[PDB]
Amino acid sequence: GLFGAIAGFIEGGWQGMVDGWYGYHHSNEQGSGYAADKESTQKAIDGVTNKVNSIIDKMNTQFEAVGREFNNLERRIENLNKKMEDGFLDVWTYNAELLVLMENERTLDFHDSNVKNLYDKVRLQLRDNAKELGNGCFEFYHKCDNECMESVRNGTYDYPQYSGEARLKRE
Amino acid sequence: GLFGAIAGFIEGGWQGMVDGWYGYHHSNEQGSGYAADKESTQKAIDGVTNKVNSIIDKMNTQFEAVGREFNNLERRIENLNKKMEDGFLDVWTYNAELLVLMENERTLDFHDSNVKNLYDKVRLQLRDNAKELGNGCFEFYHKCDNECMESVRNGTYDYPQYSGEARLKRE
Amino acid sequence: GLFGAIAGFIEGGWQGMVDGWYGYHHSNEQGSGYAADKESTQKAIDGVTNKVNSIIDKMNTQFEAVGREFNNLERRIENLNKKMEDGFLDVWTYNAELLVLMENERTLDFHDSNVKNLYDKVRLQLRDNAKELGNGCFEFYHKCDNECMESVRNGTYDYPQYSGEARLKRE
Amino acid sequence: DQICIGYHANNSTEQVDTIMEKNVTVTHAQDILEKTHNGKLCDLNGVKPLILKDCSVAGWLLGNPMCDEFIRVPEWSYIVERANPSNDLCYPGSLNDYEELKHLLSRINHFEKILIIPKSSWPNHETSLGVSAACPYQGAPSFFRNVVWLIKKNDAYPTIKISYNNTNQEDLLILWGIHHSNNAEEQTNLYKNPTTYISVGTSTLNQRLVPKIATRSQVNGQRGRMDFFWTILKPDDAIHFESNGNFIAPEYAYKIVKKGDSTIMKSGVEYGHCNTKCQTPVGAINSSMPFHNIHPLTIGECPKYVKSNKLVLATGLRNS
Amino acid sequence: DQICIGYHANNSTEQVDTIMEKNVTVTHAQDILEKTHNGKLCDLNGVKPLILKDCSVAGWLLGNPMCDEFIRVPEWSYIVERANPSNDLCYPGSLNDYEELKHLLSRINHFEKILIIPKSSWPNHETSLGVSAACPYQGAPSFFRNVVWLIKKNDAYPTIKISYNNTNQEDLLILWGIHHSNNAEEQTNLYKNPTTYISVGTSTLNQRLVPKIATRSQVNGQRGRMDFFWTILKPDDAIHFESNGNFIAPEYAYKIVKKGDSTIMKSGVEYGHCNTKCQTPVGAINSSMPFHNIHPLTIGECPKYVKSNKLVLATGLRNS
Amino acid sequence: DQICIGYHANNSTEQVDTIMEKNVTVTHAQDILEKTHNGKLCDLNGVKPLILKDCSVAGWLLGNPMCDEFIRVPEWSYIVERANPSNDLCYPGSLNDYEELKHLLSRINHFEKILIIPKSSWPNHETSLGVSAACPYQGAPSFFRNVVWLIKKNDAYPTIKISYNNTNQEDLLILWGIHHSNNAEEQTNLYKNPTTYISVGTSTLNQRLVPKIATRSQVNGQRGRMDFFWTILKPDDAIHFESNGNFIAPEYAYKIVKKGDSTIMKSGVEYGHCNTKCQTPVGAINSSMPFHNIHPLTIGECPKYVKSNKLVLATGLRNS
Ligand SMILES: *[C@@H]1O[C@H](CO)[C@@H](O[C@@H]2O[C@H](CO)[C@@H](O[C@@H]3O[C@H](CO)[C@@H](O)[C@H](O[C@H]4O[C@H](CO)[C@@H](O)[C@H](O)[C@@H]4O[C@@H]4O[C@H](CO)[C@@H](O[C@@H]5O[C@H](CO)[C@H](O)[C@H](O[C@]6(C(=O)O)C[C@H](O)[C@@H](NC(C)=O)[C@H]([C@H](O)[C@H](O)CO)O6)[C@H]5O)[C@H](O)[C@H]4NC(C)=O)[C@@H]3O)[C@H](O)[C@H]2NC(C)=O)[C@H](O)[C@H]1NC(C)=O
Ligand SMILES: *[C@@H]1O[C@H](CO)[C@@H](O[C@@H]2O[C@H](CO)[C@@H](O[C@@H]3O[C@H](CO)[C@@H](O)[C@H](O[C@H]4O[C@H](CO)[C@@H](O)[C@H](O)[C@@H]4O[C@@H]4O[C@H](CO)[C@@H](O[C@@H]5O[C@H](CO)[C@H](O)[C@H](O[C@]6(C(=O)O)C[C@H](O)[C@@H](NC(C)=O)[C@H]([C@H](O)[C@H](O)CO)O6)[C@H]5O)[C@H](O)[C@H]4NC(C)=O)[C@@H]3O)[C@H](O)[C@H]2NC(C)=O)[C@H](O)[C@H]1NC(C)=O
Ligand SMILES: *[C@@H]1O[C@H](CO)[C@@H](O[C@@H]2O[C@H](CO)[C@@H](O[C@@H]3O[C@H](CO)[C@@H](O)[C@H](O[C@H]4O[C@H](CO)[C@@H](O)[C@H](O)[C@@H]4O[C@@H]4O[C@H](CO)[C@@H](O[C@@H]5O[C@H](CO)[C@H](O)[C@H](O[C@]6(C(=O)O)C[C@H](O)[C@@H](NC(C)=O)[C@H]([C@H](O)[C@H](O)CO)O6)[C@H]5O)[C@H](O)[C@H]4NC(C)=O)[C@@H]3O)[C@H](O)[C@H]2NC(C)=O)[C@H](O)[C@H]1NC(C)=O
Ligand SMILES: *[C@@H]1O[C@H](CO)[C@@H](O)[C@H](O)[C@H]1NC(C)=O
Ligand SMILES: *[C@@H]1O[C@H](CO)[C@@H](O)[C@H](O)[C@H]1NC(C)=O
Ligand SMILES: *[C@@H]1O[C@H](CO)[C@@H](O)[C@H](O)[C@H]1NC(C)=O
Ligand SMILES: *[C@@H]1O[C@H](CO)[C@@H](O)[C@H](O)[C@H]1NC(C)=O
Ligand SMILES: *[C@@H]1O[C@H](CO)[C@@H](O)[C@H](O)[C@H]1NC(C)=O
Ligand SMILES: *[C@@H]1O[C@H](CO)[C@@H](O)[C@H](O)[C@H]1NC(C)=O
Ligand SMILES: *[C@@H]1O[C@H](CO)[C@@H](O)[C@H](O)[C@H]1NC(C)=O
Ligand SMILES: *[C@@H]1O[C@H](CO)[C@@H](O)[C@H](O)[C@H]1NC(C)=O
Ligand SMILES: *[C@@H]1O[C@H](CO)[C@@H](O)[C@H](O)[C@H]1NC(C)=O
Ligand SMILES: *[C@@H]1O[C@H](CO)[C@@H](O)[C@H](O)[C@H]1NC(C)=O
Ligand SMILES: *[C@@H]1O[C@H](CO)[C@@H](O)[C@H](O)[C@H]1NC(C)=O
Ligand SMILES: *[C@@H]1O[C@H](CO)[C@@H](O)[C@H](O)[C@H]1NC(C)=O
Repeated sequence: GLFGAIAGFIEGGWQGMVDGWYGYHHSNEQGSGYAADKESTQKAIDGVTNKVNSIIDKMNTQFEAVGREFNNLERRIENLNKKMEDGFLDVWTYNAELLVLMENERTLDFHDSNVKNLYDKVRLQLRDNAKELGNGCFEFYHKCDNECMESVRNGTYDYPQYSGEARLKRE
Repeated sequence: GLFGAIAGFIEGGWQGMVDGWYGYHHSNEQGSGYAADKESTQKAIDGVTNKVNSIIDKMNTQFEAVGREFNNLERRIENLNKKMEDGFLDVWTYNAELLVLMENERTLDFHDSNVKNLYDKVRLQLRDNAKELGNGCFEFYHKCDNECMESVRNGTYDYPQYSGEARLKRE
Repeated sequence: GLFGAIAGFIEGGWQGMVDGWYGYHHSNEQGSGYAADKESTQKAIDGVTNKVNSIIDKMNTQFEAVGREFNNLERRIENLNKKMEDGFLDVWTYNAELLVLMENERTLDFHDSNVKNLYDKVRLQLRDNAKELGNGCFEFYHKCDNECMESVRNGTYDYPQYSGEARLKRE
Repeated sequence: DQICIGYHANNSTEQVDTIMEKNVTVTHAQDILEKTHNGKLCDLNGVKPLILKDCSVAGWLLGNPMCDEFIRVPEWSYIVERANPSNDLCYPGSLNDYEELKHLLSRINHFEKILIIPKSSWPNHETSLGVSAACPYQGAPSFFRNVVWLIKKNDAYPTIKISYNNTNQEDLLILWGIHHSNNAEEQTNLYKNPTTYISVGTSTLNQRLVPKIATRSQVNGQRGRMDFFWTILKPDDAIHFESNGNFIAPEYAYKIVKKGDSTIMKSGVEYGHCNTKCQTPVGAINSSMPFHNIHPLTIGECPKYVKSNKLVLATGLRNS
Repeated sequence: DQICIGYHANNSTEQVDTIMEKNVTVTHAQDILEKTHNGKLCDLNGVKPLILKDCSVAGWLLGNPMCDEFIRVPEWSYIVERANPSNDLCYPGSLNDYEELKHLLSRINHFEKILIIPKSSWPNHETSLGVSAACPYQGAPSFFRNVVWLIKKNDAYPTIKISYNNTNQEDLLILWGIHHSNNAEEQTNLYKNPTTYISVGTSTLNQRLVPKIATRSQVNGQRGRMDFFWTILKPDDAIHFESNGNFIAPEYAYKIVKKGDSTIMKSGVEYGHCNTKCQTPVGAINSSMPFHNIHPLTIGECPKYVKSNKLVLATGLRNS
Repeated sequence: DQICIGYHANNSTEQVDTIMEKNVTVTHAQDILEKTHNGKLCDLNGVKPLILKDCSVAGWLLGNPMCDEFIRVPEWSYIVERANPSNDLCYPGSLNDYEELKHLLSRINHFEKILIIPKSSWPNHETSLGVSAACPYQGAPSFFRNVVWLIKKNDAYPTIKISYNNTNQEDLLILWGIHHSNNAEEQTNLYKNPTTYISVGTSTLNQRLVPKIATRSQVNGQRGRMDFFWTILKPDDAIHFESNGNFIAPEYAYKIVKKGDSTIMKSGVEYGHCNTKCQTPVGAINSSMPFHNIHPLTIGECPKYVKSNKLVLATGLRNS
């Protein structure tokens, strides 16, 4: 919610988009179908997988909780051992619980920032040739074929060719 | 300071606004008074209260610092106990101090991001009908009554009605 | 990468800029040389130095790893001591390694957010008088001397004087 | 005719700590550290604590003649005593497993002192003469109240055959001891037996003691020593005592009637006629803060201890 | 003719925990906590564990007549026994350094029981009559199998001169003991020697024992006690026994042939004819999760223990 | 005619670690881990350490004939010795509370050895013949320098009545011992007393010792043992020795004149004629880094130990 894209900016995710995590509702006279950004999703999946794997990797070394026996006259040492046992389990439980809580923010912020990043990437390429709306959708001033849809996805939008068309249409 | 709204973007907070945390300096021919966004402030208060309560909830389980007695010939065990006592207090002090430091960033970033979020929310509704300035203030191209002030607050701004007025005024 | 400026937005840093960390590739008919923002860099250096110093300051108090001797019949106490030794070293190693990992995100995010902040600061001053491009570069609608370059750096850009020139040029 | 956005600003001077920026002023902040206390000993949940007026745990249990205000004590929430109590083993010696006994006593809230062995059960020994000046009372030779120093009577010391059922439903704490003489003449002049022994037998305890007649140095004016021992007698369990001499026979035992939680606290603070949920050797925390920095050792409902001088969690925005 | 941006949304109900917002629904989440187990004792890496059927470690080592199914045991991965084994020191007494011995046994995976001292090495003592009813077999007086209770023969008890080379290449665990009588007549009626001793001498051990003839209380119908002792004899090291009486002579030692890692586990679960990498007193973790919350004590390839009821790491976006 | 924004880029290859992306190149980075050391033993704050050349702490204190270079030692910063010193209790035996003594010696920086009991204080015993071959010197029978093995003189062994004031202003460490014979003839042939004892009495110490005449195995060619004991005599406190035989009488005590902080360090490194603030069994840290990974045990001004192979904190931006 820090970057304010996934939660509040765009009302909700698309239920019919099953490939990847971040996609493009390309609407055109040829067809109104969904899509997905392979490059953005893959690095998002790579980052999440790296985060969880590194979390597990750094958590393989903790306290082993070895049990010991003490007689009736060694209650002080037994309590000395018992409190260490609980003390090490308490901090490791605190470390595990807190790490999940903080990383949950980062994972959701990472997902929140990504949609904001893909939001900006399309906006910076399209510039004035597209009318930006309250939702994540961009209403193109100029009609274009599926070539322009995939050009936006590929990151190789041809601005000067469509700049004149938008200027002529706008009055 | 990460989102750059509360600290540097807008020069400072409003001293005369005492209700809530995030508000709107609605300036109009009828009256130049302050306001507050109940929805944005309440979720900000809810998040902060949830953060501090959960911090306390996860901190109720730490080391109890139980005292023990040792004789003159058990100095090794006494030092063994003494170092655990200090070692557990050191890590818990480090955990408490560091958690406050990190959560202080998140709380200030959360507050910084919120004003940026309310900044974007008004901008995305107003679009070209309002002239955006260097401060957080938006200079409307078209004059409007207090109805438009509360419409912006409610999130139900009527764009098409005022779009023609702004276009006619702009030359 | 959260704020998406240093990594993906702008293709890469400038190799020829050796002063400070954040700078301005001021291109003009008088000369195309580099520059640096002293105010933005200094607070970035101050924040980074404060972060590392405070990290060291809060890490001066950890477990001392005092060695002790135990005979053959005190293997339970020796193992009791040995596990505490390793347990305290494990959590402190986890604390040190994780703190570096998390602070590495914050430092890179802080650097990522700063370039985004300097990106917004120039954009909010320049407004429509400059044509914003896909990179971090701003193409001015109106030609101006090195006075305007340093005016943007100083944060005292004269908007109304150059607003008329841009409007006349734009058609 | 313009809308604008800002945040709440007040005139407060609350400051928070951020790892990248110290001394940050905020509009609203919540303090999570408690740094104040009443400074007096205070009752725990309405139960008056056991305050040892310059007396030790061992001196109280053994019946120190000076520590006679603890002859009958009510239920207590915790035991508090000075760091270096002057009244502690008036006669020179030691208490075996003294630290273990204190750990055991940390979870007992009430004792019901009973006369397990009356003074009339020794018709062939001498209960009257076991008085020292290392243990004086009103400036007269005297000795510990809860145990009996047995001396030879009519130039004789018959072997002791004493057994005792634990017919009660609670554990019984039994205190006995052995006296170490100085030389051979002292041993025969006070016990009539040169070679003595003390054998104690229970279900789990099998102990035999022999006095160490050696030459030591004067402690409290006495070169003799007395080593005291303790045991916990389970219900329906019998304890047997066989001794030829040097026996400090038990007289009063202790019923463990209430067994909860408590601590043995070292503080020189005075009682204050108070009422607190959590106690501290320095004072009492009258607050519900997440953290405190008064003392690591705390009894009752106690907040977490940290070694930080300040702990403030930012709640409002930056004050500027 | 318009492009748009959104994120993946599914119909799942996975929930994650965030410090500022509980109960957050996400599209995809990864569970990192294991809360399931088979509920039965299960083999560790294909090695059958040593399951003591209501028997203790000391009873197994000393040769409890009831615990006779462990006369010859194969290699084991860990030792599991009940919390309160009924068969434990059938004759009343204690085993010295019992907790230390259990710690030593925690790193032994196999024993090769050998007859270090045959029953034919006592032609002047009595191996037949050392039978008690505190240690009955098929309802007949009997005694521990691995040690020999020596009684006087022909109204005599010659001093024992026994030495033994450790010619083997592995450490030998030797168990002996001392019997504490009740009275002087019992001592002379069973040992013929009023004042006895037991001296054991190795390279590192110099021990002398004297019985404590006192009056104790009936445990398992017997007011007598037997204290047992153990040592680890190094290769090429000799052990010497000199005793005048009250000697529980060793008969069977134990070779430490395999010395790896193991645990002594307290659980009442039954065997299940299973195969697991990590074991638990409650069950067995058949998973590769980062964390688990079954039991802190775990042997084998075991995930980390935490005291949290749930641990879910968010992977996908918010489900809305 | 255009302004632009970017960041500093250099040609360095510094790499940092991020939990979501390994191996990230940055323009400027700060290393916070120290992985280098001088590799030699080095002085601590200009004070030469006490280096035991293949000698043990007990051998140095008892006066091992081979370890004669430590007869008079100057002030030291720490004690360093090999993991398995060859010169350690040349005569077979043990030192009671040896681990406790080493802990006590860890906070002593100087000793002032004094002749508390001169050799002329034994006119009725034999100081000359207490020589063994387990403790040889220049290939001649010899014995520990700081204690005296007393032998019977003129076929007699009168009881020892020795007392000593601690008139000094510092604590005195007194080392004595007891000799365990092999058989009864050896006892009468060397001590003239079959039944002997050693009683030591101070303000806080009441000890009685009886030799264990048993049959053990040859250690360093001797089947006899010597158990040594130590005590800390407080100022104005007297120590008394009463012995009938088997007494290893003290000859030299040790004044605790300087009592600071130190460690007992196990390393086989050689001296290097150096000067360091923090020492390590592996070497010496000549740096002011926040962290190091050389050895957990470190004396002096020492950085924190972590078990990480690398620790780099990002300072500059990403290098790309
Ligand atoms: C090392 O350093 C120390 C100093 O730190 C030096 O010590 C010094 O030693 C010299 C030796 O000459 C002293 O010199 C003295 O000079 C002054 C001034 O002239 C004299 O006052 C001193 O008198 C002492 O020694 C005299 C030798 O002639 C004696 O004549 C004289 O009597 C005295 O000895 C003590 O006498 C008192 C008299 O009351 C004895 O009191 C009673 O004795 C009883 C038997 O021992 C009991 O002990 C009794 O205690 C009771 C009790 O507990 O109350 C009685 C009770 O009825 C009993 N209960 C029962 C049930 O029976 C119990 C019970 O028996 C016991 O508890 C059993 O354990 O006992 C007690 O009241 C003293 O006992 C007796 N002394 C003892 C302890 O034997 C002396 O001439 C210096 O003054 C002295 N300096 C000091 C101490 O600071 C060493 O010299 C130094 N070493 C060297 C080599 O220089
Ligand atoms: C405190 O509280 C307790 C209760 O908690 C009270 O206890 C109570 O005491 C009263 C006293 O009168 C009891 O009264 C009883 O009333 C009932 C009913 O009438 C009687 O049955 C009781 O009889 C007992 O005492 C009688 C007194 O006249 C005796 O005549 C009677 O014989 C009996 O005593 C016991 O007798 C049995 C007979 O078999 C003895 O068994 C054998 O004795 C041997 C010698 O001691 C051995 O011990 C032998 O054990 C073996 C073995 O281990 O198997 C044999 C083996 O061959 C040996 N091995 C070798 C190698 O030699 C070993 C070996 O010798 C040993 O191991 C060496 O250590 O031994 C054994 O089978 C008993 O020993 C004998 N008693 C003993 C232990 O001496 C009695 O009249 C109450 O019933 C009683 N209540 C209880 C107990 O709950 C106290 O009174 C209370 N205190 C007060 C002040 O009130
Ligand atoms: C179990 O496994 C082991 C092996 O691991 C086997 O051991 C083996 O046992 C057989 C038995 O026959 C040995 O056989 C041998 O064959 C060889 C070759 O023929 C012989 O050399 C062996 O000789 C030994 O035994 C002979 C028997 O006839 C003796 O005649 C012969 O003398 C020798 O015994 C030893 O003799 C030496 C001679 O110097 C003695 O030395 C002196 O003895 C003194 C009295 O004991 C002192 O101990 C003295 O030490 C000093 C000192 O410390 O320096 C002197 C000093 O003056 C004293 N100081 C003062 C102040 O008085 C101190 C002081 O008294 C003490 O410190 C007090 O504690 O003492 C010392 O120099 C030896 O003592 C004496 N032996 C002893 C220790 O009594 C023998 O015939 C095998 O060789 C042998 N194999 C080994 C050992 O590896 C067992 O057999 C196996 N068990 C079974 C059942 O098979
Ligand atoms: C453009 O996008 C299409 C997806 O249909 C892909 O196959 C093609 O490789 C892309 N081209 C470039 C240059 O990225
Ligand atoms: C609009 O705002 C006013 C505040 O004056 C509030 O009372 C009203 O309920 C809001 N209406 C809607 C539809 O949100
Ligand atoms: C403007 O920038 C120049 C840099 O050349 C600096 O010297 C000057 O002080 C600045 N003026 C102000 C008002 O910031
Ligand atoms: C308190 O706040 C008011 C504005 O709400 C301000 O005028 C006043 O100066 C503040 N008080 C102080 C001491 O600054
Ligand atoms: C913050 O303020 C306190 C007291 O006002 C002062 O002691 C401390 O040095 C300050 N911290 C800084 C200036 O970093
Ligand atoms: C302090 O004690 C009083 C009564 O003893 C109680 O009412 C109150 O809740 C406690 N806490 C505070 C913060 O006053
Ligand atoms: C599962 O998802 C589909 C869309 O993919 C949706 O229509 C359906 O209602 C979902 N199932 C449930 C039980 O909500
Ligand atoms: C989350 O849901 C669980 C079960 O659905 C419930 O027990 C818990 O109270 C919820 N947490 C909230 C409402 O904060
Ligand atoms: C469970 O055990 C089986 C065989 O015992 C094994 O194949 C499997 O990998 C284990 N783990 C899981 C998660 O099934
Ligand atoms: C070092 O940096 C310069 C630019 O400052 C670059 O030209 C050079 O190639 C770099 N060196 C290497 C080895 O890459
Ligand atoms: C990072 O680089 C090091 C050495 O250059 C290499 O060992 C390691 O595998 C790399 N990490 C990766 C590729 O994740
Ligand atoms: C290393 O030692 C020298 C002298 O011994 C000292 O001047 C220096 O500060 C130390 N540290 C470093 C990093 O050189």
